[PDB]
Amino acid sequence: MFRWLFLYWYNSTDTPSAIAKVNLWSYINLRLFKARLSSSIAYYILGLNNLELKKLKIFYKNTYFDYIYLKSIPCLFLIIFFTNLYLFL
Amino acid sequence: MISARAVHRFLRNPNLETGAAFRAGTRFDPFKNTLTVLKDPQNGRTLYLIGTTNSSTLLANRTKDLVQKEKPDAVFVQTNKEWWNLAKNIQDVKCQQELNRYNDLLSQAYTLSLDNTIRNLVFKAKFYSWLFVINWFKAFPDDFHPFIPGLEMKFAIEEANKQNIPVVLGGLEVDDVTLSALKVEPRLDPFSQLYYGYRALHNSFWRREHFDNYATLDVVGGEAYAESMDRFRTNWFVKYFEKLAPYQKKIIVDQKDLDLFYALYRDTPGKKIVAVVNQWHVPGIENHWKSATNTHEPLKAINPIGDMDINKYMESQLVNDTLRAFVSKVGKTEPATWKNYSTIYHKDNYEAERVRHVAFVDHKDPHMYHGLPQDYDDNIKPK
Amino acid sequence: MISARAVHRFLRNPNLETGAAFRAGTRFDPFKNTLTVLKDPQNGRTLYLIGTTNSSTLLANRTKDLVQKEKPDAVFVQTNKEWWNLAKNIQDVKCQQELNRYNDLLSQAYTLSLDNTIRNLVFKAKFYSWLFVINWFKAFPDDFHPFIPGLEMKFAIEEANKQNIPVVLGGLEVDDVTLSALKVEPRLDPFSQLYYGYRALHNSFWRREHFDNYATLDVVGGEAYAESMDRFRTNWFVKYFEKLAPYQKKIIVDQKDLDLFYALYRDTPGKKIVAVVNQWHVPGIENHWKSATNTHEPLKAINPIGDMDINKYMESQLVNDTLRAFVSKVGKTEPATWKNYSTIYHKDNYEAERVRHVAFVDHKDPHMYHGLPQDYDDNIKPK
Amino acid sequence: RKELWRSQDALQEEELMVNENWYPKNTQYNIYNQPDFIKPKSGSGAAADDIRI
Amino acid sequence: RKELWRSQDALQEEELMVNENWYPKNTQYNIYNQPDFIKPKSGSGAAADDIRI
Amino acid sequence: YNFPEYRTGGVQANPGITAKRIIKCIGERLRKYDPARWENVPITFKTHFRDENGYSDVATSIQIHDALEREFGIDIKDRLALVTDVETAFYIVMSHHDPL
Amino acid sequence: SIPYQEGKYRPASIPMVAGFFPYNCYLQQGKVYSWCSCGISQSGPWCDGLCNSVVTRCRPVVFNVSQSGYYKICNCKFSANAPFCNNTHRKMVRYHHQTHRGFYEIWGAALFVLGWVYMGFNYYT
Amino acid sequence: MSLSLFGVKNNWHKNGIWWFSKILNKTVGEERYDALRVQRRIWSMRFYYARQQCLYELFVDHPDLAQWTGTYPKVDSSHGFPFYSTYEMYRDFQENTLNSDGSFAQWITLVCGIYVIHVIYNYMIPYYWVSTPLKNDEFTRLRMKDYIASTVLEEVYGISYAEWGWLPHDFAYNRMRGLAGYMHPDDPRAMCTSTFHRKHKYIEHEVEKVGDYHHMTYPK
Ligand SMILES: CCCCCCCCCCCCCCCCCC(=O)OC[C@H](COP(=O)([O-])OCC(O)COP(=O)([O-])OC[C@@H](COC(=O)CCCCCCCCCCCCCCCCC)OC(=O)CCCCCCCCCCCCCCCCC)OC(=O)CCCCCCCCCCCCCCCCC
Ligand SMILES: CCCCCCCCCCCCCCCCCC(=O)OC[C@H](COP(=O)([O-])OCC(O)COP(=O)([O-])OC[C@@H](COC(=O)CCCCCCCCCCCCCCCCC)OC(=O)CCCCCCCCCCCCCCCCC)OC(=O)CCCCCCCCCCCCCCCCC
Ligand SMILES: CCCCCCCCCCCCCCCCCC(=O)OC[C@H](COP(=O)([O-])OCC(O)COP(=O)([O-])OC[C@@H](COC(=O)CCCCCCCCCCCCCCCCC)OC(=O)CCCCCCCCCCCCCCCCC)OC(=O)CCCCCCCCCCCCCCCCC
Ligand SMILES: CCCCCCCCCCCCCCCCCC(=O)OC[C@H](COP(=O)([O-])OCC(O)COP(=O)([O-])OC[C@@H](COC(=O)CCCCCCCCCCCCCCCCC)OC(=O)CCCCCCCCCCCCCCCCC)OC(=O)CCCCCCCCCCCCCCCCC
Ligand SMILES: CCCCCCCCCCCCCCCCCC(=O)OC[C@H](COP(=O)([O-])OCC(O)COP(=O)([O-])OC[C@@H](COC(=O)CCCCCCCCCCCCCCCCC)OC(=O)CCCCCCCCCCCCCCCCC)OC(=O)CCCCCCCCCCCCCCCCC
Ligand SMILES: CCCCCCCCCCCCCCCCCC(=O)OC[C@H](COP(=O)([O-])OCC[N+](C)(C)C)OC(=O)CCCCCCCCCCCCCCCCC
Ligand SMILES: CCCCCCCCCCCCCCCCCC(=O)OC[C@H](COP(=O)([O-])OCC[N+](C)(C)C)OC(=O)CCCCCCCCCCCCCCCCC
Ligand code: FES
Ligand code: FES
Repeated sequence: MFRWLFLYWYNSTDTPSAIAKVNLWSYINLRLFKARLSSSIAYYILGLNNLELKKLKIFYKNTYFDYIYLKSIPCLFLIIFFTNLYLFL
Repeated sequence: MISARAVHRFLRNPNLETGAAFRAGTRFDPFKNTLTVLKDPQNGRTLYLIGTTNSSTLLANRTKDLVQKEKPDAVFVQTNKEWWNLAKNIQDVKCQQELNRYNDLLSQAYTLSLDNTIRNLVFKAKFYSWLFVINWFKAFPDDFHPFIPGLEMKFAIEEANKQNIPVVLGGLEVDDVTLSALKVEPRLDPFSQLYYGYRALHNSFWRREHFDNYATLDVVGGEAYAESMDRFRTNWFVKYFEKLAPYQKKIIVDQKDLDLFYALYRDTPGKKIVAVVNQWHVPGIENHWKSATNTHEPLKAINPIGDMDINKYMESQLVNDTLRAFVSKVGKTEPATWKNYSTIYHKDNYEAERVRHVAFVDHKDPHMYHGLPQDYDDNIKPK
Repeated sequence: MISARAVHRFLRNPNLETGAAFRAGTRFDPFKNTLTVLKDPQNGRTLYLIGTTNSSTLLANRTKDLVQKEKPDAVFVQTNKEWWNLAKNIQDVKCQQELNRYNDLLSQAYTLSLDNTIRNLVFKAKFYSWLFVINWFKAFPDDFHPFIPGLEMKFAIEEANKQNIPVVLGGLEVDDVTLSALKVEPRLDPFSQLYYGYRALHNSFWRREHFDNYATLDVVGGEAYAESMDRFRTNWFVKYFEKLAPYQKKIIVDQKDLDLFYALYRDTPGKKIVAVVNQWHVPGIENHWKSATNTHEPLKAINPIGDMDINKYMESQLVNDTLRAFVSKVGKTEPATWKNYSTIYHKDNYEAERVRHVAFVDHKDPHMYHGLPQDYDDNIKPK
Repeated sequence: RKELWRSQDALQEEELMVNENWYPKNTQYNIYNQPDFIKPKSGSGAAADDIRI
Repeated sequence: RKELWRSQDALQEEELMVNENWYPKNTQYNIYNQPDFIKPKSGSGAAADDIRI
Repeated sequence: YNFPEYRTGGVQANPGITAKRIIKCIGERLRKYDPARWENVPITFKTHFRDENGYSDVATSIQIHDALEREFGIDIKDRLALVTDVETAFYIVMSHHDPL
Repeated sequence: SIPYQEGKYRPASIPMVAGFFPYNCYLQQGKVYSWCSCGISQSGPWCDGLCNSVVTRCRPVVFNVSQSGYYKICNCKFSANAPFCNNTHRKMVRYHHQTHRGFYEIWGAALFVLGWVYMGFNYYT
Repeated sequence: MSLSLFGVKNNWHKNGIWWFSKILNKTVGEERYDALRVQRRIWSMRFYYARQQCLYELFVDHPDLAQWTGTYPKVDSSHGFPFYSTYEMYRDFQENTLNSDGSFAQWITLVCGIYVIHVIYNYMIPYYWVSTPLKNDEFTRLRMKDYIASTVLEEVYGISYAEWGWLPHDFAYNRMRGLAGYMHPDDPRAMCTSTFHRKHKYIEHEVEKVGDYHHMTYPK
């Protein structure tokens, strides 16, 4: 269970060389699912002493329809106002 | 001189990369968030300033117990005679939940007495439309009524009357003086108010903070939200009101807290004072009191460059230069790049542009070899 | 740090009530007005800066004698090779009027070499129209030609050649670099120049100064005017040029004197330098030299209120108060007015408004009797 | 209010003027020859449109 | 010129920043808690037509 | 008159001066853009312009980019990197070949 | 890079002639500009980095301007007042016309165009 | 103020990078122009960074779909460890485009597509409008649907520049021939065609004046 490749590969104790001593290979220890990065952008930039990872998160993914409708009310009111202005013009 | 100290600040730990379990701060503190103690050594006076949202029985009984214990020389309450009469007539109510049923009845304290002249009628129309719009933007529930005094102030007044202590009424949030100031202010219109209210949240930070505060209010409830009300949250609400209506916010907050400070400082009967006021006025009153008394907490000056590890940066640069020189001398060549660690901001990896630290003016420039392996001796030391 | 000292100042004795025979200054000083000596102790260098209007035989021979006596290590002259060739070809002339008879021939030094591209042709047109307009505004005669180098610079160059001293030519007032700067500057039009030049004299002070300077020029002549040229007059002329065309004034004066200072400070061969330059560039070069050398004359800070006799004012007020109290006690009455001396700025002599210094807050205010005879005892002393 | 109102800026300016070494500081030149004068930043841009006087 | 040109104001600002106690001074609040901070004059008139933000 | 230095890489040679200039310009731009958020907040080298959860504000970052580019006479490549903190601003300024 | 030679610029190697007339470019005050010396820059008069990829001792000229405005930046890369044009492109063109093969090329193009001119003149016969 | 319309400067170079842009900046005020420029940059970069976040999420979650779309691997391997879902780029969409190496091919394709769309609109869709006898205005509707197809400019335009191929005498002969051919009044093609009642621009040998004939139909 790792999020970062450097942390995952820094110290591996379940490598084939060590596992062959016991000759047991559990299915739950697949390298395919062993590590997986987050879904947010993360890029390295040169820091004072070494590369540092900066995360770029722009928008959330858990908004709900009540909030969206509350944010959209002004757009609907503006549409109605402009249409009424055209009709009265 | 002017003691221009931070006030109405809502940004918590701007120097910390908070997230997950590493929070910026704890907003939950029912007693400290609304209890403040101020001292005036010159006159030997003590003030217990309480910021009440009028929607917490816990805080109401805490204030009652504090008044009973302290036995103040005088009590100041931000209410009016009409509301006091209504509250005293109301009897046998001990919980804010029950008291909230009387909010509409107690809302009659907002007399807003004015004549029906032409100018006053136009002002009434504009003011009521703007009040409806601002209440729409507030979107507070019935449980949370910060501007309607309730159980806490009722208990304070009752205890003062029982102990025969002078009681000074400061008026509601919108009293006669505030209404006169609003009338003097001409910039008030429902349409412009709607425009500015829906244009105020101009940043994702502001939108997220607004959503967080209001979702917390809805989920937790009026009483729990009042208990968890924090200084930073109150400052954020003050700034949100500023953005919604700076001209009205000025009168309703800055001038109101200045008047309250005047009342509590210049015309206070006794030495011990217990003041109960709307919470968002506490920051301004506290700042004014501290500035007048010259009792501000001593804060050490912060150097804007004090948190930069210039030593670490220079040491890293020196180490990288030494490593490059050593590698170049070992390999009988020169460095491919002068970047300590590769980064993709400059497209040096796949473009002709390079990063080489070799600059000199003429053939006799002593700094000609700086950045090159020729600047180091056989022992890998600078020459 | 920036040495922001006074420069291009032309106002003489603003703190003196001058008039009639009590003048503000003495403009006539043939030698001091044009001879300046500067020193750089760090480099052990001496500079003799001369401001020449090129229209004074007296100053020309004075500069010749100064060069002969000093034997400078290097000489800088604000002229060009074409003018030097023309002057050296012109021989056996010892009079400034005689040389002025060649002024048209010497005007050929303004080569202003440029191609005839479309852009350069549009430039040439605008520049020559603006030059005609600015010459019209100058309205200088043939006798006074400050921008045409003449006998003084000719003698300086000839003496330098005789003594085998390096000679550095800085170009005419409008040389190649100045013309390039003017071309870069787009704000140049004869119509706008006329408008701004006839709208520049916006104050009676400016109009009177312009009239005085030009009437003096007309009455005395070119040579006498050059001899009487003063630092204040030169500063006034610089400011007048600024008002006429600030955008062109920048290039003509500030940038040119900065370049001249660069030449005289960074690329001067010897320790002793004799520089001959247009007079209006002397103030800027001197200011830059002094700022760079940290050799400004030590001035004493002047308090803005140091010349006010507050003691005299307070003593007069006290004496008048005592006299009023004494007179009131003698007459068994009160003063009619509290004005020390009657003045008609306030119409108190023939209107209801009075001047009485009696103010107090309440019946128990100790300042109730201040300003009244009741505040003094029988001995005429305050109580 | 019963007391004549003066802004906090005005009160601070009066307090500073009470000092015996007070002098105007929003000047481009050290006209008063004060040794502690610091050249204020010039509010002129590259276009230099406002230089005209 | 052969040397990269810098304004005299920029050079003065760099010289001031060389000081170890430098801090921005054109602020309406003493955010840096400097004991020598002086409240700058507020650039707002009676109309207060520029207070909206 | 003060003659500008002949050497070019002054900003790189004086990291402290560059950091102070970045702090000053960022503070001025933030106070002009969002006064209610940064008037009472000091700006230091460790300050970051992200919310408590780490999300960044593109408007604020672009305002900082404009302030930095105007101050240093350079052109920031927005698409390549985003300035979410003074550390990133310093990194970009130092990376740029010819800032002044 | 190299600084600005005050009218005394001699390119280290022979640069590519990017053009025969200058670029009228608006330069900002105080901004550092890296004029291209080799002459193959893909970013215009300013350095693009191709000097590092082409075999040449010509390095970009890093300069600054104390007053913003329009300047004629040299494109022939032979101006002694680099990075500023000094009408050396006209002399370059004149030398090209003076050369034997350059004369032939210029006048061959001229006569090719004169062919169109003559066809237009004689279109009606 | 001055006659420097084409030389107006700006305090900051980015507030108009051309002469006309600087003129507009001067006209509108540099403060408002700078504010608008900053706001436009903010909008563009907000959109760009939202798109980049979406692309990064797509690449990390569904690498095959990202490769199909042509998105580059959005993760950075500066730390030195290669990613576990890297793939070769499929750049056909972004290379066979009007903005890329296939610009000329896609220009030809766009021209052919527009021509085919016009051909469809004129010839294919209208064919299905009428498929049975019509009681009312059958001929009118048939001619309405046929006019758009039979009067296309490709085979109608050109007579206005007939001198490019028709010599004076040949021009007069072809003029009379065309008048005879298009004499039929019921011809929308003749209606849309350029008139034959004109003289050769270079030189006319037969007709001295246009409209001075001995027969309303024959040009001579
Ligand atoms: C029928 C007509 C009438 C009826 C209409 C309908 C009904 C009426 C109402 C309609 C409107 C409702 C509005 C509701 C409120 C707003 C939304 C809200 O609150 O939601 C909360 C929610 C949470 O936000 P938050 O986290 O709180 O804060 C957001 C931040 O502020 C940061 O966010 P932001 O604010 O910067 O928002 C970003 C926005 C910014 O917009 C702007 O441009 C700036 C804002 C507007 C500025 C003003 C505009 C101009 C104003 C007028 C000026 C003219 C002059 C006026 C003069 C007046 C005076 C005269 O830019 C975008 O839209 C970006 C698009 C997304 C990236 C595009 C990716 C394309 C490629 C596909 C990649 C992925 C593929 C996946 C796999 C499939 C394919 C293989 O908001 C968002 O989700 C914001 C981000 C939105 C973009 C991402 C999600 C979109 C889908 C992405 C997946 C891929 C598909 C992309 C499709 C689009 C392609 C272009
Ligand atoms: C002309 C033919 C008819 C049709 C047209 C009518 C005229 C045009 C109307 C156009 C609509 C816009 C009106 C704008 C002005 C509005 C002013 C306002 O709202 O302030 C109210 C003003 C403010 O009072 P408050 O703040 O509520 O405090 C009341 C307390 O009692 C505290 O009071 P207090 O006891 O302390 O003492 C103060 C009180 C003391 O007052 C009293 O209580 C006095 C009681 C009676 C004894 C004294 C009688 C002396 C009257 C002599 C009138 C001379 C003829 C002038 C004719 C001019 C027009 C041709 O005085 C006031 O407070 C000011 C009262 C000012 C008059 C209010 C009526 C305004 C409309 C009439 C026209 C005047 C406006 C300009 C028109 C021209 C330009 C458009 O007073 C009232 O509340 C008035 C209440 C009575 C309303 C009805 C008015 C009388 C009926 C006749 C007019 C309507 C026509 C009816 C018949 C035909 C069917 C429609
Ligand atoms: C003929 C075919 C068409 C024309 C072809 C082209 C022209 C050919 C002829 C001219 C060729 C030569 C061109 C000029 C070469 C350069 C000459 C030269 O050296 O002059 C520069 C001159 C040097 O003289 P200077 O040393 O002062 O000695 C003064 C002497 O008086 C000695 O003075 P000067 O003898 O040196 O006089 C200089 C004057 C020599 O040139 C001339 O005299 C001009 C000759 C040609 C024109 C003649 C016109 C005659 C008009 C009357 C006759 C009747 C006309 C009837 C017309 C009817 C139809 C309208 O220069 C100019 O003005 C050149 C103008 C060339 C353009 C001509 C066309 C102008 C058209 C204007 C149209 C009207 C305005 C626009 C429309 C308005 C209505 C809508 O000044 C400068 O070096 C300026 C330096 C820049 C800064 C100046 C700052 C001034 C303000 C501060 C003053 C205080 C200073 C500090 C205190 C004192 C010192 C410490
Ligand atoms: C309500 C309104 C409705 C309007 C509807 C539409 C109107 C009609 C459509 C108009 C289409 C406009 C096309 C041009 C776009 C310009 C883009 C632009 O403004 O970018 C800003 C761009 C850069 O802006 P910036 O960064 O601020 O830089 C400003 C600097 O000043 C930059 O200065 P610089 O010196 O650094 O560089 C400027 C210039 C400097 O160099 C040049 O001057 C280039 C050309 C000469 C070079 C060689 C000089 C040596 C001697 C040559 C001798 C032979 C010349 C004659 C050749 C044979 C005869 C043709 O260099 C070039 O531009 C190089 C171009 C070289 C190819 C030009 C060949 C043109 C052939 C066609 C000639 C037609 C003549 C017709 C008859 C004319 C008389 C009645 O600046 C310019 O382009 C400046 C000129 C702007 C012109 C505006 C448009 C005027 C109308 C042009 C019509 C062209 C003919 C008709 C075309 C077909 C459709 C009608
Ligand atoms: C009904 C028929 C109409 C036919 C005409 C065409 C259609 C109508 C056009 C209407 C035009 C309206 C006016 C526009 C100009 C407004 C003012 C202005 O700024 O221009 C003046 C012009 C502006 O100079 P600047 O902008 O400072 O120069 C660039 C800088 O030096 C900085 O240099 P840089 O190296 O940094 O370069 C910057 C670069 C950066 O920008 C660019 O890249 C520029 C690209 C576009 C260049 C212009 C393209 C052409 C289209 C614009 C309109 C001009 C057409 C000219 C050719 C017409 C041919 C038929 O721009 C340039 O290179 C600019 C070069 C072009 C110079 C302007 C030439 C035109 C002057 C105005 C008069 C035109 C009269 C036409 C006939 C009118 C008949 C009623 O300054 C003058 O030369 C002042 C005098 C102008 C002439 C009047 C005085 C004549 C002498 C007195 C005679 C007696 C009075 C008679 C009555 C009045 C007669 C007019
Ligand atoms: C009834 C009978 C009537 C008989 C009448 C007969 C009239 C004959 C008239 C002949 C005139 C020829 C003039 C040549 C002048 C050359 C000057 C010179 O040396 O150049 C120095 C100058 C200076 O040049 P430069 O010095 O910069 O470089 C060239 C130098 N060389 C050549 C040494 C390398 O040249 C020029 O600037 C150009 C001059 C004109 C060149 C004309 C070339 C014509 C080529 C024709 C090719 C064949 C087709 C001919 C027919 C069609 C023509 C359209
Ligand atoms: C971004 C710039 C936009 C510029 C504006 C123009 C382009 C707009 C977008 C493309 C569509 C253009 C359609 C034009 C014709 C519409 C009407 C029509 O089809 O009938 C007229 C004509 C047909 O005329 P007709 O013969 O049917 O005549 C009708 C009238 N009667 C019956 C009386 C004769 O259309 C054609 O002939 C089409 C021929 C195919 C090629 C068309 C090329 C158009 C020009 C080049 C466009 C390039 C766009 C590039 C975009 C991407 C790069 C920027
Ligand atoms: S000098 Fe031409 S690319 Fe660097
Ligand atoms: S382009 Fe004019 S000299 Fe090189």
